[PDB]
Amino acid sequence: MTKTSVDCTMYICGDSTECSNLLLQYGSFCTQLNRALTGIAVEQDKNTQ
Amino acid sequence: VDCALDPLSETKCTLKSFTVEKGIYQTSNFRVQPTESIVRFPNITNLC
Repeated sequence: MTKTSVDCTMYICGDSTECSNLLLQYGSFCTQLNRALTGIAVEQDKNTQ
Repeated sequence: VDCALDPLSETKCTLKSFTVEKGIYQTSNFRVQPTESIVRFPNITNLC
């Protein structure tokens, strides 16, 4: 399936100083999501290979 | 290791390990901050 990579900081907070600090407080929620999506993306090609 | 010293240096900061193995890593997401602000308006500019 199409490798979908979506950055969670940009989606959650659109160019806002206020939004970034509060997002940092949750603690890698953004970060955890990227691995799952990046892992999926690699697998789609890995699957192809 | 400084986070923002180098493209290489930045990679380490995200990885959080001093030695980085071969591969491709994504450090940060880049956008371009707006240079100016613009207002398109109706000048009537009437007092209340």
